[PDB]
Amino acid sequence: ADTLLILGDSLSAGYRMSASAAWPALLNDKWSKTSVVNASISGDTSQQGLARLPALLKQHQPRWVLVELGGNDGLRGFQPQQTEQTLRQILQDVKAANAEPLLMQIRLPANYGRRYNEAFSAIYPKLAKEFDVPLLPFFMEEVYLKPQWMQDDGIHPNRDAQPFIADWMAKQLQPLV
Repeated sequence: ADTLLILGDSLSAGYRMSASAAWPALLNDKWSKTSVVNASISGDTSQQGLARLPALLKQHQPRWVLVELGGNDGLRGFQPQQTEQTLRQILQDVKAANAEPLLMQIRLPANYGRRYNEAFSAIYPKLAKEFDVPLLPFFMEEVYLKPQWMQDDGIHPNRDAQPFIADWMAKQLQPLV
């Protein structure tokens, strides 16, 4: 069975819930076929993800790698420039491992910076075009439209939202896998 590696942060690992309750675990159940490995850690910056990548690649030898990182950057100490570079290497390492990189668009809260958001957001379309890889939409956009699927912090999706996200991701990944 082929393997889809998910390299992400709390949006994929789940925030304040077990990984078994997070959408990647639900997606794996929907798929006695494609194997989904959730290598996501709440709080991980794009750099912390890149540091774990080497071992993950040579350990799971995945055909596809879903990169969902960057959202934490801007809280720890990096700029769009650094974030862009970090993600750039991740894509390179994935390609070098004969795996297909799948980049997910990330967006920050309206209250994070006037033009800072535009600079951060632009990073994804640029890299996607630079490496010519699929650029998935930010799944949280649909979740924000449903308050009942959001946690008190208005940032992370709750338990009730995971099934919807798993189905949404299945639909987006279907053509890619």
